[PDB]
This record gives sequence, structure tokens and C-alpha cells, in this order.
Amino acid sequence: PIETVPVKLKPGMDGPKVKQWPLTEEKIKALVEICTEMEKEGKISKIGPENPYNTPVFAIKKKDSTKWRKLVDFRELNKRTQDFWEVQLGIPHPAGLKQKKSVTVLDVGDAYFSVPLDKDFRKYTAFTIPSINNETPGIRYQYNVLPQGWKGSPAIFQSSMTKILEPFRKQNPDIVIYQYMDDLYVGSDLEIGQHRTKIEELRQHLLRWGGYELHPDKWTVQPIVLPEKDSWTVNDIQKLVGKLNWASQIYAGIKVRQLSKLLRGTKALTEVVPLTEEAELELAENREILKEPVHGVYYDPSKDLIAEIQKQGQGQWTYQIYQEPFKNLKTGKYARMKGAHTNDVKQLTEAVQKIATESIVIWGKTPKFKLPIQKETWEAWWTEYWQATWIPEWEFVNTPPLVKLWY
Amino acid sequence: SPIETVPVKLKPGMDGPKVKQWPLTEEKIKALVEICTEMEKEGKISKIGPENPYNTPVFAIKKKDSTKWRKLVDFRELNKRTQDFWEVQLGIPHPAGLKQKKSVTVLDVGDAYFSVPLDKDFRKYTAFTIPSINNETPGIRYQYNVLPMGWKGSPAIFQSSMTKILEPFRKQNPDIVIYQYMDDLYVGSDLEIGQHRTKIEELRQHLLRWGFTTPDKKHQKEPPFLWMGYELHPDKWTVQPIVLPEKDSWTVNDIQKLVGKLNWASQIYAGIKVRQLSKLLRGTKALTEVVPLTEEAELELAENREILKEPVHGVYYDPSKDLIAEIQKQGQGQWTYQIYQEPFKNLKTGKYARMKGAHTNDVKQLTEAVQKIATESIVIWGKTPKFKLPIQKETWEAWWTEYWQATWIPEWEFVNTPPLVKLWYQLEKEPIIGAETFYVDGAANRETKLGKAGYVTDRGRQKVVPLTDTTNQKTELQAIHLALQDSGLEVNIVTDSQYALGIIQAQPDKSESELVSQIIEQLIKKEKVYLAWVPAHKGIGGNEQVDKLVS
DNA sequence: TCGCCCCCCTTCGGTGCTTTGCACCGAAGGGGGGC
Ligand SMILES: C=C1[C@H](COP(=O)(O)OP(=O)(O)OP(=O)(O)O)[C@@H](O)C[C@@H]1n1cnc2c(=O)nc(N)[nH]c21
Ligand SMILES: OC[C@H]1O[C@@](CO)(O[C@H]2O[C@H](CO)[C@@H](O)[C@H](O)[C@H]2O)[C@@H](O)[C@@H]1O
Ligand SMILES: [Mg+2]
Repeated sequence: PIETVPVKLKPGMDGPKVKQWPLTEEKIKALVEICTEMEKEGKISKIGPENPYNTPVFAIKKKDSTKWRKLVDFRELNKRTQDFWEVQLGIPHPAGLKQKKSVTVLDVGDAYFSVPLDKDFRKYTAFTIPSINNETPGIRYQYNVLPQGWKGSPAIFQSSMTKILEPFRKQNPDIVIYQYMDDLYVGSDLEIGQHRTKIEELRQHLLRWGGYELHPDKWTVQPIVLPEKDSWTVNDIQKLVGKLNWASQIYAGIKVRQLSKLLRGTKALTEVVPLTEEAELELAENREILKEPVHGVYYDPSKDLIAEIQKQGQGQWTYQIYQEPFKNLKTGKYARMKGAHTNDVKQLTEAVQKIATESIVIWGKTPKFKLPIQKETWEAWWTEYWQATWIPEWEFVNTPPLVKLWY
Repeated sequence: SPIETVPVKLKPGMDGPKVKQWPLTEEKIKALVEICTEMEKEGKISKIGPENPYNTPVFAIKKKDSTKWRKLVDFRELNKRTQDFWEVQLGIPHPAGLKQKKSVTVLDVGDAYFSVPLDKDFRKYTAFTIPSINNETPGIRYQYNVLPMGWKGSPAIFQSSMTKILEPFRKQNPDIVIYQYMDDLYVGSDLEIGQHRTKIEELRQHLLRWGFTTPDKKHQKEPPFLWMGYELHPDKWTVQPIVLPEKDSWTVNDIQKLVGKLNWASQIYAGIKVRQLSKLLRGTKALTEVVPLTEEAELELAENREILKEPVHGVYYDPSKDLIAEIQKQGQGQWTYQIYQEPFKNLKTGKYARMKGAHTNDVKQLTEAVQKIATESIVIWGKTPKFKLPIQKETWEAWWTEYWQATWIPEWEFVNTPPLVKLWYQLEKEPIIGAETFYVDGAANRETKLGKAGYVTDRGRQKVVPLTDTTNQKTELQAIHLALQDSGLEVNIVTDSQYALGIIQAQPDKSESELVSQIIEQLIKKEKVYLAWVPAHKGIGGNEQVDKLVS
């Protein structure tokens, strides 16, 4: 019973037309049970094929909350949706979030279902539930309310969210709240138990009008390391020179003329070559240029974030986040702790959620990922491990590791 | 009939079609006048006049019955101007996805599209004029009041209508399985035959109130049921008979037909192969070009012919048992698989033979096969099977720890069915003590076409070969080829080509490139090879010297 | 002389790279099958 906010696509762009991929039995059953109730409650309506748009649908379970959560992959719809920096409905990002001891993520997407969506925009939200062995044609719905996963919903609901949170933030001025899509990121410098208690006060505050625990305090940077030995092969020095030559695209004033000269001639790779005093000075020089962060690298909010990941083995994953090439805003090392150690695709899917989560905390948005995996291998399995209510942009790269740069 | 109409639009800024009708005859347009008089009496079509400015041509073909005719209108022009639709048919039901049912019925709706009304505002665009007599006089004109056969919106709007009509019966009868494919209804239940038939009568009556007849001619009550190109027996299912062309002289188009039939056969006939027959299609230039069968293609064809003469059947799905998928390697990037739950009782078979990428290996293609089967299993049964794979656990372990991209296979157990999938060589992680060290380099001139490949070694050996009609990347591969050719069973190679290192490090065992194939063959014969990279033009080590020389 | 759907095999053409050809990938040609 609210006036709708008029919404448009970007000029010269049509709505999404993305095919539904196959779903397992239990995801299909969960979706039909979820969508039947949503239909009864008027949140979605059954539509026909004269609607030419579609967006893929699937479902996830977070391991702590074992009820299914419907997830519509509105990435295509969001790229074509008008920006809301123009209607002054965008959300600023608080720089204090990343300096908190603990940050808890809450899924508040259900709040959107109380605000209707522009009559003329709902056709762009259509999705299709598949059927096992194609017993029936797909079943089609569209939204009548602000959907979960649509970039417009936090923008339109924002004035409402501010009002609901104003008392809590008033009473807790040192707690930091940042909304990103369907999520609230809740940071505090408080001991673990009392943090969780104010989390629950938060919760009941929300429930009244209408938890996954981070420690950014303990994210670290993993710089480039140069091996340390006392005897050095020709092969070691070749490996060392190629690494430093690459790092000179990133760091300033890194030299290889002293180490390179040690390799005059055509030598056996296993020949041990003693280091001249000068070469030892050049390497100690290089070593501590790599010690400390690069000078001249600043976040630009008008450019996209990009993330690269390299598989390093034994469950270790290195990553860099940047906007311009070789100007890394962050370099890191993800390591999983599940002990099972068996699944590359699961580890990479979890590495992606963690990296994207860090970017949300730090900069307020997720990066576009360059994924070290075949397209078809990622697409066979990734939804089995996804636990976020958002989905980042990604693309698939096959880049062999020339130097083992980041490990 | 009393269904609510589905509103439809032309694409923005577009008008309706304005073409002309064809070959204009006494026989043809008196047959035309007869054809439509009964449709008009049914209300399916209405006479129109010249203030309707649109037109489209019409024709007819024979039905599967093959005394009946099928009215068709060449709506190609109208279709391009009609709004797009989101198609609700997402796939094709498969008999291996059916569970055993106590009582089964197959029904079909009569004159299905003609029972669904067309948007009143859109009808004027379906105009077809049937001329007067061989273009003497003004001409007879009709428009559709119902879904036309040939219009791109018709199948979607029919399916959507059929779904709405069935919905009350489905929710009311959730223990009755109804496969709905276009106007074809498979109905299975675990009720006794007498109750089953009572539920069918109810369903037929419900369809009839909504204007969908179910004529007795297409009402199947007894096995074997003819369904979706198959025969459904109580315990098993067969494909309807596949007849392969038996030409003495083969055109390209003949070969294309044959490969298609074999692919269709491969869903239940194990071990079908089409690589050699498909090879004959490459580089050809006309569908009527005669193509002589190679010896390999004749052998492949004879092998499949043997397979096809044996009768086969699939069984039905039992949800309380596991799905199992077993894969065998057939050579030249061909794979074949069977899916079963009890041994020697296949639900279905299949094959994977796609060549993805210029350079690859058997482990990657096995991984691809696994992914194809995983996708199809989810489509058909809603879950992934357990895999039986002809690859050792050590081999797989060796692969996913060295290979830099993330990769994975779900729960699988080794099955010893040679030939097994294996890595054919593995690059050393450290330089080999006592092995010669080759510094290789190749360069080509972009304009020239001309290049050089050569090496320089720590044992004083050196060599340069001139190359014509080459590229920069080829001379680098060529340089590596040369070192492998001239070196012992253990060798250390240092290149400045990220490109060449990239291909070789992925351990390919096959390639569309003859040069890369030769390198692979050389790598397989070596005992140990360490391959290292250095940046070019940095005056490094032996790299500078070999660089020196190919200039 | 038609429509819509799935599948496979081949060919073509757009994209982006610290490239100058190469690898990747989507679309469209042919075929099979369904209604
Ligand atoms: C699936 C379809 C319905 C049921 O297919 P159907 O074989 O049962 O035909 P229908 O029920 O009408 O007559 P019936 O009384 O003998 O059952 C038909 O309406 C129309 C559609 N269809 C089928 N084939 C063709 C075709 O080639 N070209 C076109 N444009 N459309 C076709
Ligand atoms: O993985 C790419 C694959 O996913 C689809 C959805 O089926 O596209 C999604 O992912 C892309 C990569 O970020 C987005 O650009 C796109 O908007 C989103 O729908 C397929 O389109 C694509 O093949
Ligand atoms: Mg029919």
C-alpha cells in the first residue's frame, strides 16, 4: 500500500534473458515450497511465456541454518538496471568497518518483501523453476515486491532501513553497520560474547518492526618472498632473477644486474655459483623493497575491483586485488581449515566468498574475479558450496605459473 | 476453448506481414476452399476482406497417421516481427527417468493448437489470402481465431495453457505421475487397473470441459506404449527401430544423416563410435559432394552395425538404489559410458567425443565426460551418480596436485578396464643432476614469414635450423622440438617462451597441431625432462647466447 | 517452402593479449529425435 518508485533499465538495454540450468531434486523441491508460499503471500505472481525475460534460480543452505534459501542470480539484471547514485539513493561506505575486532553478517533480505515494485519493471524479474526429467514445462514467476538480490532493493528500501536502525545505532554509537545488497555487516570492538549478545538485540529489533563472524583485525597481507639459502644453483639464480624482473613491474628500484652477471656463459643448471659480495648486496636491497608496501597505490571508487587467485597446493590459495594492473590494493593468502583437504572446487568457491567478503568490508563492493579454473568445471559444482546471498562477477582464465611469485 | 487468451505483441515499430500466396491452381485452391470451410464452421478461422492489409502463404503436409493432412502457414515473416517468448520446454523426458508404475496410460489431445484461442487483437496479422481461380479474380481471405501451426508463439502459448488446465488435476492427485510433452500425456499410477481407469476418465472429462478432446485412436491402454520415440514395457523399454542408410556411394548429407542416427542410437546401444565417420565431414564443401569412405570409417561403421544388430533394452529408475556411471576409453578422444543401478541392467548409455581446445590430455577429457554425465544425471534423475572410472587413484592424485587449475571429480572408485587413463609423462620439479642443459630460442620475422630455431648447451653443443612459413610461437615450439630431438633420455631445457611453456606444462597427450604432437611424442620417450623459463633480452645465462645465435 | 525443444559435429567470426597469431567461446550450419 505504498507508492512505487519508478525504475528504468539503462538506455538502449533490454532485460535479462538467461537460461535456467539443471537443479537437483532437493533444490527443486525447496524452490517449489518456497515459491508456493511466496505466491500465496502475493510476493510473486505466476506468469506465462509472453514474458520474454528470465534469470536463473537456485537454492543454498548455510551450514549453521539448515533451511533452504532461494537465490536468484540477478547479476545480469543488476548490470542493466539504472544507477542510483543519480537518484541519490546509493549507500556510502563506512571506513570504520574494517578496523573492528568482530564483524557479523546478517541476512535481512526478507525486509524487502514489504515494499512493492514498480508495475512496469516486474517483467524483468521473471524466473523459471525446472522439473526432474522434464515431466512438465518450467514454471514461471515474477516479483511484485523488491526482490532479494536486486541492486535496486537496498537503494529503494534505504530510507526505511535508516529509520529502523536509527535507535539501535543511537544506543550503540561504537557499533558499525554497513548494508550491502541483502546483508548487514555488523562490526564492534567488543569481546566475543557481548558482541554476539548485541547481535541478538539487533535481531529482535529487526524482527519487531518486521550470524557468520569475521575478524578483519586479523586479515594480513602476504608479500613477495625471496628464498634464503647459503648455496645457490644456476637454476636458483635464474628463478630468482625472473621473479625480481616480474616484481619490478610493481616495485620501484629493483635491480638484477649483479645477480644476472653471476650467470655469464652457458652453465649446467645444477652448477653451484657463489654469490659475489655485490650480488648479496643487490639481493638484500631487493629483499626489503619487497618488505614494505608499494608507494602510490590508492583506492579509486569510480573504478572496478579485480581479483586474481592462484592455486598453490596443499590447500593454500594466494590472491591479489587491484584496479590498475600491478597496483595491488591487497595481496593475501587463503587457507582452508576443514581438514578434509579433498576438493579443489570447494576450496576455490570458499576462497571466492572470503575474498569478496573482505572487499565488501574494506571497500563496500565485490571484485570481478579471474578464476583459475575451466568454465565447465566451475559450473558443474560451484553452487554446491555457495553460502552468500550475493554473487560476484567472474571470468575464467588459464594462466600457467611462470614464476611461483606469491608463495 | 474457454481458456483465457494470452496477449501478444509485435516487436516495437514493426507492422504485420504483407506477402503473397503460391502455386495458384484449380486443384490447389479448391482443396484450399474445402480445407478451411470446416475450420470456419468450427470457428477456428474467420473470413476477412481487403481492409485487412496483411497476408502470409499457406500449404499442407501429411501426418504420422499418413492419411491425414497437416495445415501449415509459412509465417516466417510474421515470426520475425512477433515479440520474443521465453520457452517453457526446458528439455526432453527420458524413459530411464521413469519409475515402475502399476498402471500406465498414454493419451493425446486432438487438434491441440486449434483448441486454444488466439489474442483477439493479434488475429488480423494471421491473414492468409487464398486466390480466386489461378489469379483471375479478387480472392478469399481468412484469419486465425486459434493458435496457428507455424507461428512462433503457438508452442509456448499451448504449453502454458495445457499446464494451467492440468494444474487442478495434478494438485488433486499428487500420486498420479503425468508427463506432459506438448499435447502428449503419459499417466502412471500405483492404483489398481479399475481405479486407474476411473481416474483417467476423470482426467479426460476435465480436459474436455476445457475443450481438449482425447480421441480413442490415440488413447493407449496396453503395453507396449509408444511414447516419445520409445516402447514402454512393464519391466523395460526399447527405442523404436533405427534403420541406418546403406548406400554404395555416400554424399556429405548421407554421412550427416548416418552420424545423427548413431548418436540417437548411443543412448541405449553401448560403445557407439562416430569419430571416423565424422572426420569425413571436415573440409568438405557441398551437401551433395560424394565422399569416399576411408578404411577407418568403414571399420567404425561395421563395428556399429554389429552393435546395432543385437537387441537392447533399458530398465526403469528405482529411487531407493544408487545410480552408477561407468566410463570406458575408446581412443582418439572417444568415451563411452553406461548408467545402471544393478549390474548388467543399464538405465541408458551414452558417449562423449567432443574435442575441446587445441591441446589436451586424457585426464582432462575424462573430467569432461564426468561433467557431461553429471549434468545429464541431474536432468534425468535429480542427482549425481557414483562413478566407476578407468584411472588409478595415484594417477588422479598426481594430476590435481601438479596442475595449476582447480579440478575435481565426485565420489568414484577405480575400475580396471584397460586401456586405463594415465599421464604419459611428468615434467621434473627440479633440474636433473648429470643431464645436459639446453638453452633454446626461436624467432620469426613478422613480415618475412621466415624464422630460426636453435639451441646452445653447457656441453658445448649448438645448432640453428632455418624455418619458412612460420610464426613467432611456432619457432619457439620448434626450438623445443630440436632440443628434445638432439638430447639424451634426461635433459634440462630453458626457454623464454611463456606460450610454449604453458602448453607443455599442462602435460598434453594430443593436439590438433602436428608440431605439438611431435613434441608430445618426444616427451613420452624421455626418462626425465626439466623445463625452465627465463625472461628474454635480459642477457641471462645461456639464453643470451642462443638468442645471440638465431639472429 | 512451417513452429518450438533437447542432443552431437563442424565451421565461422568476435574478443583480448604488456599479441602481430593464438586460444577461447558463442552462434549457426548440418544431422538425429520429440510433439
Ligand atoms: C505439438 C503440436 C500439437 C500436437 O501435435 P499432434 O501430432 O498431436 O497434432 P494434433 O494434436 O494437432 O492433431 P491430432 O488430432 O492428430 O493429435 C499440434 O496441434 C501442433 C504442434 N505440432 C506438431 N507437429 C507440428 C509441425 O510439424 N509443425 C508445427 N508448426 N506444429 C506442430
Ligand atoms: O559463469 C558464467 C555463466 O553464468 C551465466 C549465468 O548462467 O552468467 C552469469 O555470470 C556471468 C559472469 O559473471 C555474468 O556476467 C552474468 O551476468 C551472469 O548471469 C551465463 O550467462 C554464463 O555463461
Ligand atoms: Mg494431438
